[PDB]
Amino acid sequence: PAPAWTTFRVGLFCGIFIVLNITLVLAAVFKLETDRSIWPLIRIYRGGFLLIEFLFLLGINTYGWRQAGVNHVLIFELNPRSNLSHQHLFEIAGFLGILWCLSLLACFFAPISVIPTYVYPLALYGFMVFFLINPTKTFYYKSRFWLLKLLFRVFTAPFHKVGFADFWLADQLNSLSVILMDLEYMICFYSLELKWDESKGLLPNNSSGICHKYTYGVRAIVQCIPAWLRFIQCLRRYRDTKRAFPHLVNAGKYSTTFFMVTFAALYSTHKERGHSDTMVFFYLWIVFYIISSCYTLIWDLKMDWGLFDKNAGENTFLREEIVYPQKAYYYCAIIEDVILRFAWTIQISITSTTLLPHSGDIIATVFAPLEVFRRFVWNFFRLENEHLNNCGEFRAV
Amino acid sequence: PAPAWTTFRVGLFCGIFIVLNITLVLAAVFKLETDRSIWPLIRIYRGGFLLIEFLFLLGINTYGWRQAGVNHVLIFELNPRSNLSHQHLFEIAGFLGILWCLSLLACFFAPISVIPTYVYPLALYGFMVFFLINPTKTFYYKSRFWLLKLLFRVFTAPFHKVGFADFWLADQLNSLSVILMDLEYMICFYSLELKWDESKGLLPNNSSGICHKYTYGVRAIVQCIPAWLRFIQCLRRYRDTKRAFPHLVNAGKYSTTFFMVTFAALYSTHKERGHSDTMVFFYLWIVFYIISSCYTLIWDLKMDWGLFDKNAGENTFLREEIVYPQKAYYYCAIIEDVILRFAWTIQISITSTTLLPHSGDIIATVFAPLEVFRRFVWNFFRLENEHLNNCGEFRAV
Ligand SMILES: CCCCCCCCCCCCCCCCCC(=O)OC[C@H](COP(=O)(O)OCCN)OC(=O)CCCCCCCCCCCCC
Ligand SMILES: CCCCCCCCCCCCCCCCCC(=O)OC[C@H](COP(=O)(O)OCCN)OC(=O)CCCCCCCCCCCCC
Ligand SMILES: CC(C)CCC[C@@H](C)[C@H]1CC[C@H]2[C@@H]3CC=C4C[C@@H](O)CC[C@]4(C)[C@H]3CC[C@]12C
Ligand SMILES: CC(C)CCC[C@@H](C)[C@H]1CC[C@H]2[C@@H]3CC=C4C[C@@H](O)CC[C@]4(C)[C@H]3CC[C@]12C
Repeated sequence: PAPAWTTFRVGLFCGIFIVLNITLVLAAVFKLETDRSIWPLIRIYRGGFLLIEFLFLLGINTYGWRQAGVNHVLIFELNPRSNLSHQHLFEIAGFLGILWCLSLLACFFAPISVIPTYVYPLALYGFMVFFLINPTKTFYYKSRFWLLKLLFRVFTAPFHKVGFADFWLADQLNSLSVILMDLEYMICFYSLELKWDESKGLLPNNSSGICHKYTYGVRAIVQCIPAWLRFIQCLRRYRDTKRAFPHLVNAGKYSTTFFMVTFAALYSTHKERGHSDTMVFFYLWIVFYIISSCYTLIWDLKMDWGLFDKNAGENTFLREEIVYPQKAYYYCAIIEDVILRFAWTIQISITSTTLLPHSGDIIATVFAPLEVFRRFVWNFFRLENEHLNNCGEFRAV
Repeated sequence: PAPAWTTFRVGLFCGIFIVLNITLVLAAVFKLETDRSIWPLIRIYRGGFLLIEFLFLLGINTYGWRQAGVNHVLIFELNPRSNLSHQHLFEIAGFLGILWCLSLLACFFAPISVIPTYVYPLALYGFMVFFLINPTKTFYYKSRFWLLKLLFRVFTAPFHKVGFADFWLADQLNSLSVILMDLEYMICFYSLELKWDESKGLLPNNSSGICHKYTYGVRAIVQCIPAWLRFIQCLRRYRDTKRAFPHLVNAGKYSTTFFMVTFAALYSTHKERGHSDTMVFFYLWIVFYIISSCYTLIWDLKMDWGLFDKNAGENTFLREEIVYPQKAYYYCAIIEDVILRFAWTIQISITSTTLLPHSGDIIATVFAPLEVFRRFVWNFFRLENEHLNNCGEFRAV
């Protein structure tokens, strides 16, 4: 257990965060002009929010692995004597949340001299970078170095051998692609959409512009960076092991992401010019996003977790040896993993008709956190099945 | 050590309290009308503030006794297996501070329907009562019962035998008499000064009234309730032990409080009628408040702590066996205890000439909080000397 002050700091930051969030809500309800546009701020802060909300759930994941004898430290190939318990993750998440809440509160009131308001969204992320690559031996220097080595080995060519940490982080990126998109948005917005002379330009000067729409495919390209990484890693694992089934079908699972993304982007772009087969590119997209979903869903239950097993009839469609205490848990997860993997059926269908303007954005940002929550649920069973089945073949018996 | 969640709650409440205090400061600077009077609110909330600030320091006192082998549990005659560590006191103080900050913030903004603003100052204290006498077995039921038994044995006649807990609490009340006065103020103000029909009467309807001045001696009487208790307890100890010196001189030390209080009150009251010898009742008061101070100061060093000892020349005017690690500490305390026991020399002298209106109140409430700090310093050495000298004769060898 963390000796005496890590728990105290966890509580301190958790206590500051709640009241800062309530102050944020109240200031948003009351002291907003409701005259100029408001969407750029949401699109810029959505990334930081669902990153802090990713760390806060990874903490609970660590706790859940520890309290069930999973032995995750041996799986990840981590140093046995030194490793981060859940309290350190809670504390880092709380500190980043305090910084994020402060930087967002500083744009609503904007209590400051002539210096503009568009500095806080930048500076915040600057800190989030200058805290990660800090060369000094302070603020978890033993952790960020391993994190950066892993992130470099993942974000690169298949030149490196694939281990469980590489695959795990590359897959976590796959269900986290809103930060990448919602960082390219900030870059492209500060590039050619913000007039620096206006000291309030962070909120646009009217109640649109070419910043978000799929125009030159840059957004469509960045939509699947992680899919590319996982595809290439599966190809490399096959090249090095020559067993076709698992890794080839895995790469097939990710190719559907390429297909769905390109079809959706092409349909959305041809809608503008009013081309002929806008009914076709709308249909075919829906086809791929269907099969892709199925191609993923089965793989989450058959190969990832391994629940629908032939034997273990007493456990009623579970494994023969389960770890977590209460069986009912699994069942709910299944239902949840069936719902939240679909995800995109309700929001395209909510947008059947033009109910209101900025129809797309509001559903898009209410589903991102549920997407990152599905990944928080996925780990509990991926790591568990890895513990007592070696379904990945990383470990050599 | 508190197992896992008491430290977390200490941190949670400490984290909420800081930001609530900053919000209080900002709302006081910005959203106050600066048109009607503001003093009743300060006089009503001063008591809760310097009570929470008393508990928060008693926590550190407990920690300091524990970290020096004082064995305070045997001194107070407490149950050895069950007793409150410093974390529980920190947590109670933090919870009360959150409640107080919320109740004060609810009067500045007053965000509410037609219900008036003068309810929050009442309800707060109501809770502080309905949390202390709670008959259920919840929220430290083992502590408040002993506290109430002790408070009943102290607040009564000399019919009860005097033990160390009785003397200690009765003496702590002596340097805490601002809560009593600043509760009688609330009572006398809600009695005949607040027009209930006005839904903003908590702040008076103008930019005075007979509520604070010494008029019928009620304030002057309540000024020394604790002095009466300590005087009577010393008399009882003498009656039961027949040793004249310590307890008789002790009672002499408290009689000077009666004298100083009555002289000050009589002078302040005769100033109004413009009687003849207003120069005399101003002089004589100053005399008593002088000797009283000395009568206390020596007793804080000679008999209470026991520093100016004949032997122990190497320790340079300290005891022969000291407990606390660093000697220098003692010296500062002495100087501090020489300054803060005087206290009333700067404040009357700051009021030589009419520098500004509400001159008396501002110094009165800026020194209330240091007076309670002098008592936080006094304990560190009173209990220590009790440990290895038995200077009180409670313990029977
Ligand atoms: C505009 C938006 C852009 C924002 C840019 C900022 C980028 C990141 C912001 C802050 C970075 C987060 C802080 C770094 C997290 C450290 C967590 C950590 O150390 O996890 C490792 C942990 C065990 O590793 P140990 O530290 O014990 O290793 C000691 C033995 N070698 O092992 C674990 O239990 C696994 C946990 C790994 C956590 C992975 C966190 C990665 C999140 C970033 C990826 C997505 C960003 C695009
Ligand atoms: C308008 C203003 C009016 C406000 C009215 C409200 C009045 C009080 C408000 C809240 C009361 C505070 C909560 C009660 C404090 C409990 C502290 C406590 O329990 O201290 C006792 C502690 C050891 O006792 P144990 O609980 O371990 O006993 C178990 C073994 N029998 O022993 C210790 O270490 C000594 C600590 C004793 C603390 C004394 C606190 C008393 C403060 C109140 C006196 C002044 C009020 C006028
Ligand atoms: C229905 C939707 C909202 C969610 C349903 C599934 C969620 C709530 C369930 C599924 C998996 C569950 C986790 C499964 C395993 C553990 C470890 C156990 O030792 C403590 C509970 C804990 C930490 C559970 C927390 C709640 C949990 C996440
Ligand atoms: C000069 C004024 C403001 C104050 C000077 C005296 C104060 C600061 C000194 C006097 C007595 C000191 C305490 C004496 C004993 C202890 C216990 C020790 O194990 C830790 C430090 C601690 C807890 C000290 C805290 C600081 C202290 C209160």
